[PDB]
Amino acid sequence: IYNYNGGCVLGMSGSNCVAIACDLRLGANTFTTVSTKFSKIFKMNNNVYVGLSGLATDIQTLYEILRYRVNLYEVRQDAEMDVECFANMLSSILYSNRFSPYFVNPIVVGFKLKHYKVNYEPYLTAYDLIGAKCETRDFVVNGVTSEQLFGMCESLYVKDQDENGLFETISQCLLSALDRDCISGWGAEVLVLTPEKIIKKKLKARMD
Amino acid sequence: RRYDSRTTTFSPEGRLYQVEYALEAINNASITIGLITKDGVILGADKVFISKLIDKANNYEKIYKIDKHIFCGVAGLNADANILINQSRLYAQRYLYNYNEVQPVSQLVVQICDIKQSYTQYGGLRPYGVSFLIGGYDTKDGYQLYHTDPSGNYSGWFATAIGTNNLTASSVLKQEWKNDMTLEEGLLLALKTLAKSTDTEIPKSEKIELAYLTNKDGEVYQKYLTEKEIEELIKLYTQK
Amino acid sequence: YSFSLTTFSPTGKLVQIEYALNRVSSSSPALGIRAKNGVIIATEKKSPNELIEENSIFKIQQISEHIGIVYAGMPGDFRVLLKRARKEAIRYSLQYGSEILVKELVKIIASIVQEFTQTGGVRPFGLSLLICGVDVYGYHLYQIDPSGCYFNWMATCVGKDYQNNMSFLEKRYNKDIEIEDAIHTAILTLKESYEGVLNEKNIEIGVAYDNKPFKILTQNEIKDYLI
Amino acid sequence: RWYPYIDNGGTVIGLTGKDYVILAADTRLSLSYSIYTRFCPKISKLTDKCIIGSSGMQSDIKTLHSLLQKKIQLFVLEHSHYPDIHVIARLLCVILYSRRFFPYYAFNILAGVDENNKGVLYNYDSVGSYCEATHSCVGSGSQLILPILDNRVEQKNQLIKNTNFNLGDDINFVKDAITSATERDIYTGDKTLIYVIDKMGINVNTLDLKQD
Amino acid sequence: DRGVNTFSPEGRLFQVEYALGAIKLGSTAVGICVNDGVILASERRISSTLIEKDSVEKLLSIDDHIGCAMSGLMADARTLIDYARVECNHYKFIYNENINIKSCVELISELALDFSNLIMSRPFGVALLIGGVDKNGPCLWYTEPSGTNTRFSAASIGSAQEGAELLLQENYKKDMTFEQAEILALTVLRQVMEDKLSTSNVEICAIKKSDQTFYKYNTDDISRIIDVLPS
Amino acid sequence: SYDRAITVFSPDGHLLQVEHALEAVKKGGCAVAIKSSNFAVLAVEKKNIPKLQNPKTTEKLIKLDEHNCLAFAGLNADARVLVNKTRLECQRYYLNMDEPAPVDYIAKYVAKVQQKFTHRGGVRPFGIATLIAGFKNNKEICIYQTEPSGIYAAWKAQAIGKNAKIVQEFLEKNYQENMEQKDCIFLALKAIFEVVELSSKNVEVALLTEKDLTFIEEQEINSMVELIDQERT
Amino acid sequence: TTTLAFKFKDGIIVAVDSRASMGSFISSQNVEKIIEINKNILGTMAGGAADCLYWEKYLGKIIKIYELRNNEKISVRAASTILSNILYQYKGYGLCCGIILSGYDHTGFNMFYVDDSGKKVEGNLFSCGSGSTYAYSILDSAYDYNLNLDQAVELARNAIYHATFRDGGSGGKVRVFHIHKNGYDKIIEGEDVFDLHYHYTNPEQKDQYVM
Amino acid sequence: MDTLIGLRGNNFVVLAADTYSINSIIKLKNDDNTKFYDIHGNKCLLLGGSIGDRLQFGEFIRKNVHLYQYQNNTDMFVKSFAFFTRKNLAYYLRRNPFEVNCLIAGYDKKDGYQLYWCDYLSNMDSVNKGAHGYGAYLVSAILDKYYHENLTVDEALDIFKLCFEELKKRFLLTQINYELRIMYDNKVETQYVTV
Amino acid sequence: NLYDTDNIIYSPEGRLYQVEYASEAIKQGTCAVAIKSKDYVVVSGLKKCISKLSFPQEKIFKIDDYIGISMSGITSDAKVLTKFMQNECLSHKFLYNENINIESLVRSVADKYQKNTQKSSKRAFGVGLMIAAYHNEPCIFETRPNGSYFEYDALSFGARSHASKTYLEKNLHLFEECSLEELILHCLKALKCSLSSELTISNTALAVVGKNHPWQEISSLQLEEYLSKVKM
Repeated sequence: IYNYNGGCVLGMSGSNCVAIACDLRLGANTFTTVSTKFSKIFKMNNNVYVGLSGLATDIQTLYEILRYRVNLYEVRQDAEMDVECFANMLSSILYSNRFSPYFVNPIVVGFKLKHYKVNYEPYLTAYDLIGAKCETRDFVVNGVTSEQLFGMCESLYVKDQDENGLFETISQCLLSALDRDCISGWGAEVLVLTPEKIIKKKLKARMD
Repeated sequence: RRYDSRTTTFSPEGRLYQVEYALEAINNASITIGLITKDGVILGADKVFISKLIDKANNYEKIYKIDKHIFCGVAGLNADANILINQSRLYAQRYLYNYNEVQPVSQLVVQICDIKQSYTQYGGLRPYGVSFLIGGYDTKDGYQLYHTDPSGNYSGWFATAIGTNNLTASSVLKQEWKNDMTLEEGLLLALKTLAKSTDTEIPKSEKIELAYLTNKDGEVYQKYLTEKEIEELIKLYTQK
Repeated sequence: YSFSLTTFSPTGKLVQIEYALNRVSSSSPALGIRAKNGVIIATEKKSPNELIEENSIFKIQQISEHIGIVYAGMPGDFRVLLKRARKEAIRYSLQYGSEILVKELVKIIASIVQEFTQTGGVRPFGLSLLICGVDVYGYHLYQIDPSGCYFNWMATCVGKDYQNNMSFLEKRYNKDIEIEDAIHTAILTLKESYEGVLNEKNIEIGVAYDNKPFKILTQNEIKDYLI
Repeated sequence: RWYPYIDNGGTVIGLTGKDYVILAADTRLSLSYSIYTRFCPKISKLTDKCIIGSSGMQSDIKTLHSLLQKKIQLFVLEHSHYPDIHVIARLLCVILYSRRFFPYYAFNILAGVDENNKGVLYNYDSVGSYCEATHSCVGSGSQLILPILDNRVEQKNQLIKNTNFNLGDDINFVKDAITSATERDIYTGDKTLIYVIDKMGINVNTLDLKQD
Repeated sequence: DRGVNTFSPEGRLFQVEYALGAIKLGSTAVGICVNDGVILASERRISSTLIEKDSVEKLLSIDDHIGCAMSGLMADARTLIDYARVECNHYKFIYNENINIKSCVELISELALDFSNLIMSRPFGVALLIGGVDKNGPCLWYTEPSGTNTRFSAASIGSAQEGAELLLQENYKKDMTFEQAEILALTVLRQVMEDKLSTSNVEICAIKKSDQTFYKYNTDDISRIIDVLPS
Repeated sequence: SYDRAITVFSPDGHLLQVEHALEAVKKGGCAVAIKSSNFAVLAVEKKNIPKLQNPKTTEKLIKLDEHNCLAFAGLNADARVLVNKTRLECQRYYLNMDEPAPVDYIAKYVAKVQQKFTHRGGVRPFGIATLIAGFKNNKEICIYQTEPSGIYAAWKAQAIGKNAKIVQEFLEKNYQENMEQKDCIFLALKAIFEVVELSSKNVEVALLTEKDLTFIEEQEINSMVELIDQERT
Repeated sequence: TTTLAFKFKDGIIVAVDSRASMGSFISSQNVEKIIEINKNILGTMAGGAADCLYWEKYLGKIIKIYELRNNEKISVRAASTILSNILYQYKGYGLCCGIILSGYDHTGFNMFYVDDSGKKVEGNLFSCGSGSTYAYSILDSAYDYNLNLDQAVELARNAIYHATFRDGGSGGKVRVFHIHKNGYDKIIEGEDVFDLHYHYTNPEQKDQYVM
Repeated sequence: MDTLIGLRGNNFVVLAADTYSINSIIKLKNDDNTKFYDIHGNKCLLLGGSIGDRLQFGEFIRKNVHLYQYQNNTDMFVKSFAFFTRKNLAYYLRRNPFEVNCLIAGYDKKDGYQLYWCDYLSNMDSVNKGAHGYGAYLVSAILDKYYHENLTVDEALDIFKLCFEELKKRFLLTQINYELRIMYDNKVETQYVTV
Repeated sequence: NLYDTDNIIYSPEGRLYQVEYASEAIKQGTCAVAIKSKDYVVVSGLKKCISKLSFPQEKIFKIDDYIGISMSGITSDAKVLTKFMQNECLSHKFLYNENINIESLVRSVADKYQKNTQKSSKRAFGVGLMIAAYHNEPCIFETRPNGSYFEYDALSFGARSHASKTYLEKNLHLFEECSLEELILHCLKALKCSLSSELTISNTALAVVGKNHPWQEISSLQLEEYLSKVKM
């Protein structure tokens, strides 16, 4: 079921810098690519992002539900949502449909805010289709190319790093992972978010 | 049956006797103002003073936000206002979920007035005793400003005032308001109206609140003026 | 068979809500203070005869690990509202996996009170709640009302002769007051309002001490503070 | 994993004349290969000038006949006039189609005499389709018997032709047909009931068949 | 002061009595039955001249073989007519034959009394004349808010119904021919009516035994009948 | 209350709630409608506070369907909810029948719903009087009028609202059949101004044809009002 | 099982057989597959006999309701839409009704095809049932607008004959009705196909006809 | 089974669909009109699949959009139209599957000319061109080869002619007649082509 | 005084005024009379005629073979009760293939009366029924607006029932062991006494139900013969 509209999402952490990358393919019947702009990463808050992979309709439905809930909470509280709260609500939403679930495997990436000045701590996590949250504190992968991404990140991860090194490592890992998958690829997009600014770039990937 | 209150039932002249009482209660609340300018829409208001121990920081009791492009002011019962504000937020977010686009203000005011009318007609429950001044911005029509009431009656306005002494505030607005106005000039006019309606020659920075919404840089955003900002504004006003 | 027993009168005034406020104004007083590094809710329980056990009746409760609450009115309404607030906090935590924010809880309780004063076949609550707490956004002290409208305070009182107690509390209060000084001021205000002689088992106090769990003073600690 | 359908077997035949109708039916109730009892009538009298016969599940046909009789009684009570055969036919069609997804396992023949003294005979199916005819047969022996009736009445594939038919000849032909069905079928039965509806009321007679 | 279904000291429901009082006003209508068929006629109280005169109809058809004439609250009358025609067509679907007039009147009365629980909310306040033909013959019935329906030989409803029925009893006689019934009905309607009788001032309908089909007389038939009425 | 009769017969046989709703209708703004040949004219008054109110907000005259059009007088919120109900019914009819809803059907439906809200417990009568203009299924123009009691009637020219009797009396002595568009608009403006202060901001007239509902331009209304004012004096 | 209909200068022609089968055995040889839904609308039967008959009569009842209420004759389009909606409500339940609704309304002569899956289609020539293909082939090969009524009825009868000839499920009698402005007429109420074959293909009764 | 083609470019949009009504092994009509649904304003919805399913869904969506436009006195935006259609299709998929493929197209004063693909599972996404049905396999590649920025309507029609010729020559089900809907310059034009 | 506004309020003396008003409505109706003997039960009634152009309204009714009832009071409530009883009898015969026990049916209708009397927002039936039947023995039953029923030897309803009751009590001993014809004659005597201004085949209803005698109204000719016999 996941082969239909395959996808890949990845995320890495560094020193006061985080990165999330995704593939840009939307296919049909597995072996027929239809569009090359379907982006799996959606901005949910100024410092919270969610990368969803799986059935496209399920992705869109879940994104809309999350946007509704997050906007409601933010308006009611008149303050930005925390990554902890977003992750917990995502787990609850995923479990709410344990039977007849959403065929999507999302990952949450962003900054945890430590007030006292203020501090930004990278936050990453990956989920199952039921909401099986599992914190990892380092690279997170999700999609049909999970195995290749796991291998690449294990071989290439360098612990904390400068944002340039983080971008290089994540881009190389994603490009290597996609090149070994047939139902995923067709361009890649990378986001590097840091407290000061956010950079979005698109790679010159193998578009065939 | 013997204890029935006769809520949804026409009066011998067709007024229901309950909307009228709710409106007369509205007239006793503190005054709220509304202006539309070339740079944004303003909803200056007047804070009712309960004591000197209220938390001055934040604690906005008259102006609220329904969405990134919609924000309104209350002129009646606070509890009814809060429940209706909640309903407004749910309605706006439900529309965004359905159509993947921000809801035009007219739809929101229509839905709010629909729920108020439903409470005014069906059942035997008393009507909501609150009247808003919903203002916002959207691409279809641009800056707008409306005015509801307990009967679900709504109408557009360029500049208006509700609550106690709304007559004098409206007179001042009609005397001074102009078609094309700067945001700062609109703030000055709002301060003048609040001062005149309150019967105070010089408004007190601790007795009023102001806010405005503008589509700066193509991204609509609201600003709620703070104590220092309102102090500077009143300094400018007295300067002129 | 389900109609509104509370209705607008000429000029409105929601007479039932006025009567609920009158009910509140005749009950035992209770006050609260927001200090520099903590919040306090104190109240006075009428001198009980030798039969009552103060350990069985409590006017100070805790909703969460950081939020405390006191009331002044009908005990049964207080109990039901307290249970509903606990359930609300639990269901919030089940979703967001964190302690419920004070403002959110105040909003839910106010909405419930509003619905009760609107729905037909029922009558308004006859109490005036007082919720204090600590969260990421500092300290908070809110006051609910039978009308269902909440206020954000830093030092307040409710119940009998609340005007004079409020004036006294305002006379001696500062934004930078220490927690111990706030406890002393609360004791002094309660003693002034009592019109008698106070002692252990005659007052109840709860405090949110910085980043520490909300704690209800035992009789020994209150006695030590009294000296 | 239980199938709520069993064929109790049997045969019902119906023939019409100018101003009379004959309806014959077996009187054997049976199971897969054994016989419950030697007497269980399948023809139920609906009105003074209308009867119904059925083949299939015994319980289903009994319930259907009882329900139709109740409906007819309620109709006559509420409208003060006995329903016509056409009205009864349409009512039975509606009743049958009501259970379109759990249909009765009952094949029905409705015989009667219209208000103009015409023998009318409606044949149905298990779901509700019904069509008027001048001769019909339902049950196990339907296939064995229908060709004989077609040859006798319709008389196609013939050149001499002979249409002179009366009540006695029709009754004798019906008896011969039912006897032949009993000879060449095993679910047919052993004793048969013959109802004759005429302008002057109705009559019922009995005939004895083989027991095998 | 009291519920809809409170008994009076004399045993009469207040709401039903008030509905009976209300139905006493409106356009006058008359109806007659004879061995050939049934005829109904209405006053046709036309308002200002700006009305089309086609929308305002006092003679509808419950079914092909049933006609009716109402009085009182028009909206409730239309609701009753809709329910009656729905039930008549339901009967036709369930039974190939056409519904008898008596059964239709029974259903109408049952709906009218539904307001008492034993959904609607109060008595309808409508009085109806239902005329038609079935195998049992041609007949007409009268229905009132109280629920008690009664067969009639020659009846009248609406304002001035007292004079109309007085004239009917003074003149109506059995064995009357259809033309005689038509002239009698139109004469009575003219007598009770306030304005001068004209083609557009009245409306008539009739059901025949031979046709058994509802037929509403048009302008030509009305004028033809008018010419022959006695002066 | 909830599910319990609120409108009941009085001792004289009158539904006092319906009469009070009619009285409330009589308190609302005025409206006029004319028809001729294959087009109709709808006019409604207007009352706004100068320099403050936004005229675009008022929607006293509305379009229900591709061809149908409606005007109303009475409580505005009731008008809006009833209009939404009517539009939903229009689309339901167009679903179930695959043809645009004819004017007669929609007038009957409005009458039915107004009657229903008058004969059910726990709900009070709709305090609005409406008039619809449209084309029949046989491509014929017709206008109907509906009142709070639920009784509806087709008219050739009719006015509702304050002093509707005076405007009706004026129309009864001036209406003509198959008039021209300019003459129809002139008559509509005259009828509405018979009871309404004379100014171009107190009327928003429109013309309905098979093509679509067209709002008359403000300059034309100004010229017409100036002309009728000159004729009056 | 075969029903046929087409549209020509003088209105519409409808034709049907009369066979009814319970599998390999024919239950009845004479049935009515044309129902007068309205005074000016007819509808044929194909597939499930009970479902088709019951739903045709239900549609007739609804049409009577609407006509009486609104005081205007309904159009074939509205009836087709109603039938399609009600059939679609029972999608996936086993209904196997295939209908052709033909009639005259204020818009003119109309003909629609409806299915158990809510398949509403508009045209001027239709045929359904097991013998539909043969009827289509015989029509298209010789069908033409603006031909006299006699030629139309002859063509319809020939098409029905040929459909019955090569179909086990089609046979019995040929019924041909004509729909015009004022109602309809039964040009051929019932015609045994026996003499029809022995008149068309094998006019001389000598030796078996070989095909 | 039902071939749909769509090509969007600067200041023009084009939709194409074969005109056939298949029942069993025969064609009910050669001029099927159940595939195109024009919404009031500048909006078109092209459906492919079972005749009844597409009829129901298209009527539902079109009449709901008309209801919205009449109630709110405005014109629904193209993006709002497309996403409302996607949401409804997904909802019914979850309860009562609608085996229908969707091609939404339109013009908006805000986003310009735009087109949207949609699979029978509601796998909707914005696209510059696309196809539906088995015939898609034989046209998509061609659309890639001859499409280029700054295209003109005439070149789009030439590409569509090439696609039609390809379907006629190589596609199992030889499709000959096609119907074209061209949206441009605030005009919607209908054409019929036979290869 | 002020305790008659609702049917759920007991007056200071302990009486339900709404139910009493329902009984008053029952009494205000037309007349009727029922008698029984060793065999056969005879029911008679006056069909009310409102005008010379109105056929008299039906009075007696048949619920099932061997079971018939007579009405006094509100006609709509009578129709509702008759429909209920007919449905009950038909359902019992359908699902048990035997005649319903009369007493059980009377209990069911009385329970319906009681249920309508108990709950507020509902009114008590203002109609009285006179059930007559032969379930292996002649039986006459009476039912009242309050849940209550009784079994009689001779019964009368409303109108000027005083005269009919006096005549019945004056001749009760002779009813038992009396022929059917004489029973019908006595019933006609009782009705004529109630009339207090003549009996005709049009304005009088008569019925008999007894052993081997399903409920059947007396034909016009037989009724006229009986009327002539009583007249002389």
